[PDB]
Amino acid sequence: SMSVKKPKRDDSKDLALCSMILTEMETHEDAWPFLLPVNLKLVPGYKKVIKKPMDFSTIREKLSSGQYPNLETFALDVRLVFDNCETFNEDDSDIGRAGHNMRKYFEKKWTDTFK
Repeated sequence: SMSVKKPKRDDSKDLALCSMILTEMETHEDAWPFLLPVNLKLVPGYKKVIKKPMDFSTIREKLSSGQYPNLETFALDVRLVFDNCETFNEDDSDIGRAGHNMRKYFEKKWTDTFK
């Protein structure tokens, strides 16, 4: 509360470490459904159904331009990518399985880096 603060957790490396995690996700062989925004002109249903589209290129641009206020807002956008994928794709599709694999991969890097 006012003039009463918990000790300062060092966040000075967070930007660099989120960038490293994002590089690792970008270079994973199963990243291909997630590298670019879904083409809203060419994929029926996507625009209406997926209220907040997100992809790795869009996170990379946000990261590079100071649009994440903290590491939690970064993780929210990453998870959004996989949440959208599960909303639109059957679990037993190539894209559906890619999304499960990538979410697993991300959550381990996240825990190992920050928890």
